[PDB]
Amino acid sequence: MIIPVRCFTCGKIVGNKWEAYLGLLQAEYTEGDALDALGLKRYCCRRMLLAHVDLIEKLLNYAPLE
Amino acid sequence: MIYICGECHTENEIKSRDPIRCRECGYRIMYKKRTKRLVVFDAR
Amino acid sequence: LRRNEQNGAAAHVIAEDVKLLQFHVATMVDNELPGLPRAMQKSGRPLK
Amino acid sequence: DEITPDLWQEACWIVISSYFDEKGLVRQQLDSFDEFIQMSVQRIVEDAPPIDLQAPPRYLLKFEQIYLSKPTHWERDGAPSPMMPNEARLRNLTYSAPLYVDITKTVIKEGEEQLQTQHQKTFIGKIPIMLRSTYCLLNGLTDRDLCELNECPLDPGGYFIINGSEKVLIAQEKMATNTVYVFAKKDSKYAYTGECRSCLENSSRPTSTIWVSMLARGAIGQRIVATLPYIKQEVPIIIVFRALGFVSDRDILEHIIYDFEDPEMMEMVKPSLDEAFVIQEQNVALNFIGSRGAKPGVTKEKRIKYAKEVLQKEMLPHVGVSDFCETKKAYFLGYMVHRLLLAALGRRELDDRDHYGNKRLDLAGPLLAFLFRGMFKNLLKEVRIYAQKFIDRGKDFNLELAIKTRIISDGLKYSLATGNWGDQKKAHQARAGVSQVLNRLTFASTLSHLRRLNSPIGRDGKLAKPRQLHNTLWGMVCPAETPEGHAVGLVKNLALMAYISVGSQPSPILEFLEEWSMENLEEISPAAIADATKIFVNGCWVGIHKDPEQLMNTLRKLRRQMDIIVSEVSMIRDIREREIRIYTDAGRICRPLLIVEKQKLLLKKRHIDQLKEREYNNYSWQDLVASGVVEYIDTLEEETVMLAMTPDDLQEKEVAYCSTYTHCEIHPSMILGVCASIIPFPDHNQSPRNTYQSAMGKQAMGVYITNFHVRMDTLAHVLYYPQKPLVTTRSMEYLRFRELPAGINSIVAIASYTGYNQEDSVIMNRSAVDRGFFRSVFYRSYKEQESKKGFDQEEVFEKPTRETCQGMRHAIYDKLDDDGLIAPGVRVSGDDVIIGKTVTLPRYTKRDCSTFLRTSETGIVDQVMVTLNQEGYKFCKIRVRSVRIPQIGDKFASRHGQKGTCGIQYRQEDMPFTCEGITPDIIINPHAIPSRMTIGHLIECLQGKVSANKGEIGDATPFNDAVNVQKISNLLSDYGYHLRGNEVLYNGFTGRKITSQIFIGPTYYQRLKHMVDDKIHSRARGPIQILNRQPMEGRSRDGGLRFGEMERDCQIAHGAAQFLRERLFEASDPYQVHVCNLCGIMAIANTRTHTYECRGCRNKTQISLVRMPYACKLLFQELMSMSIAPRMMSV
RNA sequence: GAGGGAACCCACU
Ligand SMILES: [Zn+2]
Ligand SMILES: [Zn+2]
Ligand SMILES: [Zn+2]
Repeated sequence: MIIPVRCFTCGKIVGNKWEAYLGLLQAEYTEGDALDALGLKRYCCRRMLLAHVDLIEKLLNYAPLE
Repeated sequence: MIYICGECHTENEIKSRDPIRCRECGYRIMYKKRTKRLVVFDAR
Repeated sequence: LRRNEQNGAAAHVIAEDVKLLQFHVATMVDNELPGLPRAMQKSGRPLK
Repeated sequence: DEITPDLWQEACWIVISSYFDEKGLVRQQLDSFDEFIQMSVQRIVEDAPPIDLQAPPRYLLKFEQIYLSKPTHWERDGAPSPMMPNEARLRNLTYSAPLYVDITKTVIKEGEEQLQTQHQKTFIGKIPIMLRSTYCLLNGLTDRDLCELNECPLDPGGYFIINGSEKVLIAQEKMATNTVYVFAKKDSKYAYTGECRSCLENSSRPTSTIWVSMLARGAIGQRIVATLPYIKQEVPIIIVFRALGFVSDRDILEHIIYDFEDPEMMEMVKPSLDEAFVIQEQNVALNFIGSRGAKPGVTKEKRIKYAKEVLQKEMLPHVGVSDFCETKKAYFLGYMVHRLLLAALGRRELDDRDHYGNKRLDLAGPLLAFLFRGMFKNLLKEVRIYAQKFIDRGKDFNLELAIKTRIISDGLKYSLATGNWGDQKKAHQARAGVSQVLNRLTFASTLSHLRRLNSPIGRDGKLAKPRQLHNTLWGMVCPAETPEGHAVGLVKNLALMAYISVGSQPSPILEFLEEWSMENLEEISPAAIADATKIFVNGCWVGIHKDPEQLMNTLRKLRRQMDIIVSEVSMIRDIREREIRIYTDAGRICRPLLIVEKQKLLLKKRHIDQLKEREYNNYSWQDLVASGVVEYIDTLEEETVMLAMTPDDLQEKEVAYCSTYTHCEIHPSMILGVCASIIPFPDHNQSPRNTYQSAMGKQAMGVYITNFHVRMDTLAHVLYYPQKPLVTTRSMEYLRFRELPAGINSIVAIASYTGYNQEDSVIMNRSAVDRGFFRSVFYRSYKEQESKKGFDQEEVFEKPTRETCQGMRHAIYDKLDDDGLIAPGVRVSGDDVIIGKTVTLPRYTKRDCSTFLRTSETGIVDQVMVTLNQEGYKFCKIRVRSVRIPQIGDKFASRHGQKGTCGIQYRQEDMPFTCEGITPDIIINPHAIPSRMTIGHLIECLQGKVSANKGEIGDATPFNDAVNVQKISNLLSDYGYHLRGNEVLYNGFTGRKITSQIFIGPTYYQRLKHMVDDKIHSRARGPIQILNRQPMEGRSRDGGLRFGEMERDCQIAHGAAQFLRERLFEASDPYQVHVCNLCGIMAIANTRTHTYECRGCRNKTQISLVRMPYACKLLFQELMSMSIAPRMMSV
């Protein structure tokens, strides 16, 4: 829904990388090159950003009750 | 007490046996306030 | 049927009351017997 | 230019993307409901006869034109409002639209002209509206408008809101109407039987079934008889032909046998002619028919009228019901007898019940039309009674007071709410489960439930044939998605590109056939039938054609360019049997196929290029249908087509195995349904494992819908961090699994580690779980309302007081606010009050009827909503949120049928690790693989390792030669890993290398709904049932477990008699009775005064105390109620 | 320190 703070397997910080990863993908990087530029070497950290579904953006399209 | 209207986002005072209607927009679905009691979450 | 035999009544109405009493007693004992309508609650469900 | 094989995969998924951009996935529900609303309601109102009423004054009531509004709500004030679907869900309203009608009342007096009253737009009830249909308020809205209305744009619609509950109409299979099916009844008096469930088209009426059967050999010869509707006995077929108006044997045999040079048909029709020789006139045959009717009239002319009514109105309504349409009926009955003789000769194969072109699918349209037909008949009946009453004693009646709108409104509401498809007073004799509560645990479960088919054959049936996966289910029904248990094979699911036909009028096709050289049946001699082709339109034999090949070419050309024949019309040429059958009716399941002409696709690169810019060119799937490139083929037509599996079957050399391909599959992986399309590499798995994954993908927790914060569902499940799979299928791009995923890509090592993953168990990483791996939220909603059940009784939401309320449950009430409702954000436990409701007792003026939280379900109040119900009382709904951290005993499944509970959780320092420090998130046992042969699990793990290293989403479309295990192995070896996915793992406890090398990599896992905390249950002592005084049912009522009969047998075989007595007597229901020592009947015992008296014996001293189960006392008293004397003798 | 039954549907082993 939102990017996890830690990689589930190892605990590397990936919560500060989702917007940087989206900006790299917008800058015509491939997904592998964007993951390599962010220092995600292990494939456990790469599945964090590769397989993330950012559902919070679509949740923010609803008017808040509070 | 204070209920938020579902549509118009405004807070309204409702007494007991008063029909639940928003005095601004007449919307019948209203929600309670978040409590003021002190709730502790472990960050786990 | 106590009323219909304590005062005078016809033979056919007495026989019909006997038939209804027999049906009610039988459906008290057995409500799944074939050949007769099932005793049903007013909601439409049959009785147990 | 032709599409090259290197571009073919991209082109075919382009055209599939175009199909799912136009149609979507719930098109069959929406199309059937739109046809029902636009066409079927008005047709039902028309076909209802006008009401003629005489005492005298004559009143003619005629219902003319319906009007349907948009779904509006009327509160107790009475001001209409546009009622939104979330308002209907939250306030427990029925999302229904008012249905008005135009009525004309004409008055016919004696010595007076006709008087017209135009009651325009008369309200006659409320039609429940399918969501996102034409008459829904969400129709035509953009995604931004849906989000502003707190609706999910990914929500498909296709369901109703009845009392706030989402109800889906499961499609119902039935035998096809108006078609002759010849079977061989086994162990019966009939050798063969022809059957035609005849139903008149363009109308909603019950189907009349006629059985043209032949008697068995075991009888001088075997004879043909006819079982007619509303006729008690079987009638010989020659008598039926004579009563139709053909007395000579020559005319009857001309109607039956089309080639008189065929002697064996003559030999088999000889016994029927010999049997029915004694009747030689039409009136004598009608007398013979009427002698065997439902009630045989004493007057012969009454029997003639009854027989004529049966033969015209009730015998084969589809070929003709009007007067003087008996020659078409005679030709059709002769065709039935001819088909029976063909089956008898072995010259034609027997029909197959399980053949799925002989089946139709009643969707929401036909089912709601059947309901509305019955209820409009009921409404006209009640209007007739009311107006009859006020013309009998009175003179005039008000029409607005005559109509009871409760009939239509509450009948539709009841049948959609309960699923019992019929009337409220006849629920036992009506089909149940037609309407079901829509599954909202996953988006995949919602889609699967919205595309669900049902065979209405009883699940207690132990015959295998309806449950078998028939050959004719290819591309129509998913071969993997079926339930397990009693409903296997009977409950089916749609394939992704399967579309159920909605129905069309036969009139354009009939007119075109009339002036395209087809000669009618009325204008031909029978001698022309032998060499010509019979033409059936919706099962009605309408004529014959002399040149059937150019006729079928012309008809296909018309359908391919979307001329006179519409796309969903099925046209079948039985070439060997010389028949052309045209079907326009609803319920035919079809699928689009690419058209092949002379071993070449009609789909060229220009179509693919136009479809690449779908939102620029305005080129769509419908333009591709209109181009004559694709066409919809149903199951009956598919039995005459020649399918190329791929275009590689077309571009084949000297022996192509076929040079006459007529169609090509768009993609074979489209034979799967919604739930089977998320399986990666399904053709590398055993088929029962694909079935098990199709079952468990509906139990997987993800994000079931986007607007889940607005909704208060009774059960809701939201994963924290759902991930799209690293290894996907292309069919998953249209199930919206990329936008609402259910699961997490997990580093899975398949290894035996500490023995805690044995027998379908997994070891989870506790450190991963601490970081949010598979953490979920459980939402539970509690509804309560004040209700005025009588003038004195008044339930009210109040904060109760101990010295004022009667019979509290000894709980705390301080967490309630002074409105009687708990506040959001407050922690709650199993013994806590969340809604404080008191009911006035007619010093304790009121007693406690507060709503309690379900036991052991600790959590936090997420939301509290207060509103008004339909009848204007205060209505509260409280959503309580509880965070479910993964636990030992929680169920987890991969996408390959590899279910299993968590056996243990190890921390990161205890789990085995690779040389890079990667520990598995989940360890599964190797022994889960070999007997299962879920090789697609291993290939998904390998492909996911490649995908996570490469930075791409792996493609696991089933039938794909571009993806191979060797290619994935070489790609993995290109990234510094062993090519087979093995890694050198080190023991977490000791640091030593594991001697074997462990298969490890990313695999998509799903957290299933079955947590252990929703299942753990213990009882020491507690609530008992009122009647038998035994413990209750289920953990929700603090009930006991059943020590059943099989357990009793096991403890008999153990020899443990005292344990058997403990379980079956004094851990369930101890009881003490007092019985007479003389008669054995239960005595009357006053234990306080020590008065042990037995009536019926005058016995006050020979009484004994007997310890028995309370159920045995209840049994003995029930037997005494049945005038049986169970006498317990202590000697 | 514990006040409904029934029917149907889904699911689990
Ligand atoms: Zn990592
Ligand atoms: Zn408001
Ligand atoms: Zn006695």
